[PDB]
Amino acid sequence: PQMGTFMGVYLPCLQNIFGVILFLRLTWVVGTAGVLQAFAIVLICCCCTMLTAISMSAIATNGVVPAGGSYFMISRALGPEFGGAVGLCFYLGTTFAAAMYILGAIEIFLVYIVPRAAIFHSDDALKESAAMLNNMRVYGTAFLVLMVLVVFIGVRYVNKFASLFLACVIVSILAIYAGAIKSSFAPPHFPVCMLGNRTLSSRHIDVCSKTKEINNMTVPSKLWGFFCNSSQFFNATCDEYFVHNNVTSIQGIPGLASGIITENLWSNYLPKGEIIEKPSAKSSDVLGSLNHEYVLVDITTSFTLLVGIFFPSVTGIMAGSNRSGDLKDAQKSIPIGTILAILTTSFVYLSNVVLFGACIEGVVLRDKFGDAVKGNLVVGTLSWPSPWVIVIGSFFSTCGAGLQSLTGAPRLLQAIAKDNIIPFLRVFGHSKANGEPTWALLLTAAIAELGILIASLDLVAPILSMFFLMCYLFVNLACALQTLLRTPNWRPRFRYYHWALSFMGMSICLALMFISSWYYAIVAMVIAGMIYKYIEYQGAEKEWGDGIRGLSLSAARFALLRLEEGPPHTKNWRPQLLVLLKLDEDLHVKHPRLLTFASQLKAGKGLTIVGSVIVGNFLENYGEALAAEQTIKHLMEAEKVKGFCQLVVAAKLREGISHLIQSCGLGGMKHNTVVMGWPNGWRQSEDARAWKTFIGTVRVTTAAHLALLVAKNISFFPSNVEQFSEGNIDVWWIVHDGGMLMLLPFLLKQHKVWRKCSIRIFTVAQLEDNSIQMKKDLATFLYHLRIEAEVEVVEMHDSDISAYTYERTLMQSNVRRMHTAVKLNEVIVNKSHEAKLVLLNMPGPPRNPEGDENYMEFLEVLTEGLERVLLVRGGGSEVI
Amino acid sequence: PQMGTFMGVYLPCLQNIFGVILFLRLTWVVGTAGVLQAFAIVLICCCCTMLTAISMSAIATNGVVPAGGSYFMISRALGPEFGGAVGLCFYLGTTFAAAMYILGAIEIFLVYIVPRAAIFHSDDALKESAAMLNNMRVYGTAFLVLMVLVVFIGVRYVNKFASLFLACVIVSILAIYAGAIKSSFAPPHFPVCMLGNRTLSSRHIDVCSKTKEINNMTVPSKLWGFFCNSSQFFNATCDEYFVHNNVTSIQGIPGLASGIITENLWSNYLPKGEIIEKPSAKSSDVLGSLNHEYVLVDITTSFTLLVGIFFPSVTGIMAGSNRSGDLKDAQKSIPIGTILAILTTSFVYLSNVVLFGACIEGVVLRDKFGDAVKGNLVVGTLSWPSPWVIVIGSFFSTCGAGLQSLTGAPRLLQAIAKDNIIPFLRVFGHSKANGEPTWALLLTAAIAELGILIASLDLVAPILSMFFLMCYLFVNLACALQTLLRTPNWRPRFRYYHWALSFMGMSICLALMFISSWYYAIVAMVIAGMIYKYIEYQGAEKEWGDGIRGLSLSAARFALLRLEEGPPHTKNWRPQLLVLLKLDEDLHVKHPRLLTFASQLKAGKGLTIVGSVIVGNFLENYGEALAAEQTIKHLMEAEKVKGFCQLVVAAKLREGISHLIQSCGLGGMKHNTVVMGWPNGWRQSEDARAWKTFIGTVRVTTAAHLALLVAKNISFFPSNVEQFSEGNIDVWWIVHDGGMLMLLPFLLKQHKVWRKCSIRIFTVAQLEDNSIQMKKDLATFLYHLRIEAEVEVVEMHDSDISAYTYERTLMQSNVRRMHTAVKLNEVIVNKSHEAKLVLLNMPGPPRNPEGDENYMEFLEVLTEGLERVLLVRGGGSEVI
Ligand SMILES: *[C@@H]1O[C@H](CO)[C@@H](O)[C@H](O)[C@H]1NC(C)=O
Ligand SMILES: *[C@@H]1O[C@H](CO)[C@@H](O)[C@H](O)[C@H]1NC(C)=O
Ligand SMILES: *[C@@H]1O[C@H](CO)[C@@H](O)[C@H](O)[C@H]1NC(C)=O
Ligand SMILES: *[C@@H]1O[C@H](CO)[C@@H](O)[C@H](O)[C@H]1NC(C)=O
Repeated sequence: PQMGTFMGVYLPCLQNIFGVILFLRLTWVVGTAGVLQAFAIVLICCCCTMLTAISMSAIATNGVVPAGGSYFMISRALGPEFGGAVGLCFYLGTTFAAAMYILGAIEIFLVYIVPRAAIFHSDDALKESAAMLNNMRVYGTAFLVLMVLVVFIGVRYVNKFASLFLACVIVSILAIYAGAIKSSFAPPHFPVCMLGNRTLSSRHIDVCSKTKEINNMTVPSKLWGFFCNSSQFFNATCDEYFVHNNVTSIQGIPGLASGIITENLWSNYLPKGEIIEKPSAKSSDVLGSLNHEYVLVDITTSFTLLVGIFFPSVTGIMAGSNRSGDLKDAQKSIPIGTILAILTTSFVYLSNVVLFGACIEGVVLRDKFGDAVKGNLVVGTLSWPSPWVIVIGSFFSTCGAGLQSLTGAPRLLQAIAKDNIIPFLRVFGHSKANGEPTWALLLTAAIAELGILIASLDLVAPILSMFFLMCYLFVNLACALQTLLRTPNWRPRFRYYHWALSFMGMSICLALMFISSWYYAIVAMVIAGMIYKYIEYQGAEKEWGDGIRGLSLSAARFALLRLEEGPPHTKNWRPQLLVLLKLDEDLHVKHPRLLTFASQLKAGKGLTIVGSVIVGNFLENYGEALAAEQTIKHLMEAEKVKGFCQLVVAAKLREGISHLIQSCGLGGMKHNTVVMGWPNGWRQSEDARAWKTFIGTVRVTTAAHLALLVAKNISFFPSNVEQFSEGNIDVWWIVHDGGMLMLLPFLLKQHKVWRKCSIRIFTVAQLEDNSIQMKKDLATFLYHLRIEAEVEVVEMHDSDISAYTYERTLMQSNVRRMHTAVKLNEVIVNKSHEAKLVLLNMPGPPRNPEGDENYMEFLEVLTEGLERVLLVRGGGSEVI
Repeated sequence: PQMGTFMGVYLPCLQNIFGVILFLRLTWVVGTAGVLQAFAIVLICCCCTMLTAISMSAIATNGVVPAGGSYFMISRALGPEFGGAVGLCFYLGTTFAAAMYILGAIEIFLVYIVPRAAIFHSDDALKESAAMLNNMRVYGTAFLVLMVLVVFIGVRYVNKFASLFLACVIVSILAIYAGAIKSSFAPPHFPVCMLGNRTLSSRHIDVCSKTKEINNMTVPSKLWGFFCNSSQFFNATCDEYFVHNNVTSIQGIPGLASGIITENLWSNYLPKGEIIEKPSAKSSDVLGSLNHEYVLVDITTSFTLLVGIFFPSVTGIMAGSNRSGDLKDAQKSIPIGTILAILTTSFVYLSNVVLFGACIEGVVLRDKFGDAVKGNLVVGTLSWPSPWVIVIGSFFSTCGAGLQSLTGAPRLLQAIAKDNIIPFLRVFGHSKANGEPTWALLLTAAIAELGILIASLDLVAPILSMFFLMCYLFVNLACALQTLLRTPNWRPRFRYYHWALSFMGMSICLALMFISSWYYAIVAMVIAGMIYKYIEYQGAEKEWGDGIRGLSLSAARFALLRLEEGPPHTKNWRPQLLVLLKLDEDLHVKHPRLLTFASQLKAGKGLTIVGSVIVGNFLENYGEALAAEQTIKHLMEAEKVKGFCQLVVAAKLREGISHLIQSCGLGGMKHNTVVMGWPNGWRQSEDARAWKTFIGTVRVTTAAHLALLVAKNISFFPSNVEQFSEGNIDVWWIVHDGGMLMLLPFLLKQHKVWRKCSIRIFTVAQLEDNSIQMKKDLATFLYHLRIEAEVEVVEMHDSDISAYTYERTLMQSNVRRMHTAVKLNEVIVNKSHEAKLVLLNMPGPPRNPEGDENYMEFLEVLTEGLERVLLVRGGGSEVI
């Protein structure tokens, strides 16, 4: 239950990074690329996996850190959509890792431990490619089944013997560094033999000279047998290169004392079949083609090739947090414990590339399989007790790392199958009584089987470096997006984190990807995308019922929850129309001209809600309401309205109209303003209370602080077919109106019906001077990008607007308003009679209930027979 | 006003496809790639631009076809977001097209018309690269300014002389095909001179022989001067290749009579500097390095290179619909008129590649600049009247095509600047009184300037083929997506259209892209994406006010409008919770345990609405309602509810509860079911009407056909902290219940509080036998993937459920129900006393108003002291 950072998340991490590649291909990377370009591989590979440990640390700090495995930390903190992608690529990469580790174990056993037994002997000098490949196919499968049966049965022992496998590593890594300081001031004896700039394989021949001093008869040596025709007299019919050159035996370990970095420095990339030349020896250019017993370039090499080969040496960081459920401070361990394991595995890798180039001669650094040093490991030469310490040691370490890599594949595939997120793999979840599978173990054995039929570590490693790069990409991608877009419930409370650092790791992992193999690279990213979306589809067929419509519902809810963070009043104002249509008996809209006019503002634009009310007794007329809404649905689509319908069968009219103002639009998507018709047959029989319901709407919108745009003379409104040409539009400004009265004429002219019309700004002045006040307007037109308007000032008497300045200070006398209604309308018609639309301000209604006539006869004079006029007013807005 | 298909959309299309490439590089494509691989370029280029004409035809048929230019057809029918991308790439490609056409005009004038005048003479034998390049920089700019001033001033003439430019084409294309049939049975005289497999430039030398028969003294010829040391005696110190070989003069036009396709067939790709060898001649391998007067490979060639060079020969299909506003049947023209122009331009291109290989010798087909045929155009040899007909003709045609290509760039950039969609380029919109710019013409002159500083047709053409491929990609991409995703207002009423055909064109245009130049390819697609999104951002800062929040609002509305197409009842059922909380004075929630329980079903899941009502007089207590909703907001987030709030200050309680059931959730996002508390202190003082408001909710949900889940004993509900372990959960089945009663226990166990609990299915049987009825259940558990439940049947008497079968047939006696309430509850407690939750069915309420007690004392007995029980009922659902 109680673990620590050291033995909890550091040692299982450091177990799963040091492995075969430090022993089996590292010096070959050192010798081929030189010091400098092999120095360039490791820093582009270590910093590829440092940045992922940072992005995983932000997953570590943020969240709850669920107990058990790293995958649940990856799944719960990024949504299950990425857990399908990152959880699956790390599966496939781990299955090859068990195959690559077991392939390295056969390679060292068949070369170094037992070179003698080989079931597929080379039948000729060039069968060595096929003979070695056909070894690795028929051998590792014989040891693959052994591995699977002991992870199926002896799973108790392998949990116990994990300390020895790390112990096999730790004694094997020191012995390099111990024997390294020994060769300084005391190099051991490992002679190599040379002939010309090229050299020769020293396997069978013991002593190298052109002759052989036998006690009384100096014979030509075995080299004469391996270069001339036969083993015979010292005579002709020999080579042209062996004759004109001489046999040289030099030291392959010149120690740290020599200057080697300055000479063994440059790139040595060669095509396949090239004989391993030394850059400093004497040679006679006689050009023999004599390839019997030599040393060659085994496969063709390049710089981009060695990156895809070296890269599985650094992998295994997701195994650093496999024991999260046993920790005590997991939000503090997983950043600290893992990155410090990265810093100690980069320190080893950068050291030995220097330490190999400064102590071992570069010609045997190109030598694969230790062929010039008589089947000794090139690392093992630098081992102070014995090479057998490393050879038996590095055999066990890649054995146990393969023993480790089978536990995870079987375990992980249950965790996705128990997650039930893909129904294709529901069958894999059937575990035993103790958490071991029989189907995931069948899948892991079958996928790792294909790597043995590849039968070469230098072709498995580029494929294996692909899948781990697919995970390390989508870890950095998902950490960057949720930090940039601010996906809800994502708070990375980590010190050393920034969003662009995962973005920089997102680019490098993509740069590593195409450079390896491009037609593998595209098919990797495309098969990743369609499995990603197939998660997102099957979220809908579980949660929102079924179908493809739920994905739009899910994306709707995922958007609507986002606006609940901030305030809706941050910067700007736009009208979002709630219109409401009165319905008589045999229910039809009383005035569709609003629904024309509403679309004559926000055509193909924002939130539009149509309002509607039916009176009395919801309990039976519901099917009528199902029928009445369809009338509007085929009426909104007729007049190009892309909006939403709301129909309520309330009891009383005053109740429904109050409700739809305060209860339309869920959540952050709210309507912003109300557009309403007019009680037209006003001074009539019974509708005086219905007139007061029109008054009752006004005091609602003041209390709800929502703008109101009520139309007058509604039948005389232009349809959506006809157009207008050359009619003026007037606003009538008061300083408390706001930028609606500026913005609303601008929104009108964008529609084609109100296109060819002129704008006459007829402002009402209450102050004295106009020139600064007209400058105040012309400043706004330079600000509001709508300088097409033309201004004109009027002012008569500030007592004639005592109906308005009484409200402005609040920002008989009611009879004193009614004389001033007539006097102001005389001004309006005399400058704007033939107006195709008028914009008038709607004043503040009285707080008194018997200010009903005191407000409305004042307004019916204020509509002194005008053609088209909107009475507007709004509250608390900003237009920038 | 009235145009036709022929002279309207066909001839302006056919004008803008035939151009320079048929005359200046086509034969060089024929000679280099052979017949077969040059045959492969044209079919991957013609079918690249056929499929775009189909996808443009679906834009042509669907929609209104606005008058004026192709861009408005592209913009209005795909949203303005793609019109930023497709409208801009077609601008940049057109600017280079004016530069590439004018560069070809200088090339033919400086080689073929006037070879004599050249301001930058070659100072040595290898200055020919730099001298020719420095010609094209200093010449075309002198003719660039001439082109700009006449499109600025003489724009009236160039509208008139467009018929002559097509007339320059049509007489020039026939003269190939006229002179082609002439060389069959009557080839003209165009001799070529050969020496070995290689050959020589025939510019200066007239007659070729190793000597020169002067009337009485046969001198060694000029070739002796161009191969040996000097012009001297017939002696030594000569070449080793000219001496051992001989001068051969053969025919370069062997006509259609010879078998040439069978011999001139294979690929002739050579590196730069290679001497043009004939594959069939006699040669002496003496290896001179004598490169004075020869013929060479001018630039290095490859198959992927010639595709990016040939491709601007097929471009110009967006100019096929530039005159849409003058048509009469534009929805029928633009499919028919354009594709038939594609069929007649593919017919020419495929013919001449055959006709060149079957009539002209392949060695002069590799010959650029007509150097072996004494500065004659290789096409012009096949011209029956004169080569000067083609040479003057193809000069004028690429002149007028360059004269055309300046009108569009200036015109198009206004149309985007008048669209105001990018504020960075608002300044470009300032036209003159007649639609000509001064800033777009400044931008078009400056962008085309850079191509002249490239000064080579074979480097401009790969860059020019990039931008036109960027448009032809995003045309096919946008046509495929809106057809697959079904974006609203997208109905392609075209015959010969399918969605995958634009998808196949989407792949090929992307295949053409990376193969040209990959590091140009990525930077093209990335600078396309961020300009695309920058349109989508600035839609929000104009429409939804401002900010980045409007993009989520816009994506919300774009999703909510989509569900208005189909029915919500297509396949499946899921609960979408509307919960409602009663609020007393000093307003707090009476029972938060619902809000625990609601999240104990849909945790991190779908639509959740909380319901709430305040009584009386909205006109002043609005700030309280602003305060009361914040109580719930910090209460829903406390109990892990990601849902939405609705608060109404209504008058009476019955009015508000009826309203929020029928008016919550805008549009397609509707709540599906109601969860409600219980009138707990039931038989008490005043709340009998408040009890009937609880009854009043029941008859609402029947009429609205929405499911109801009312909880009993609400204080005895487990919180979200505690857990449960080993308690049974019972449902109680009636055949008219529905799969809710099956699905609801399954939804409970997924939460961790209801995790470790058992499921006992206690069904109520009304029939006789149970074995088939239990088989009917076990069939459902095999169907519903939830076989963890365990069943048990009861049946006593069907008269004891006369309270239910009276309702089932509808799918004293009220007192006769009340005796049967006691008898059924005896069954419930005797098998399910220690139940941590009970699921009971809620029966149908009476239609009579005085069935108030007749329904509820029957139910209060039905909750005979049980711990936790939900009374559920729902109507008209499907669970699959
Ligand atoms: C090769 O080595 C021999 C020593 O046996 C020496 O005599 C001879 O000069 C050498 N040849 C060279 C250095 O070319
Ligand atoms: C060895 O010598 C040959 C000629 O003797 C030379 O051309 C070759 O480059 C040399 N090899 C090296 C320097 O690796
Ligand atoms: C080259 O041509 C001459 C004709 O002047 C002929 O005599 C000679 O044999 C030819 N050489 C060949 C075909 O190798
Ligand atoms: C011409 O002849 C040389 C040798 O005489 C030959 O190697 C070369 O391939 C020939 N050129 C061709 C066939 O194009």
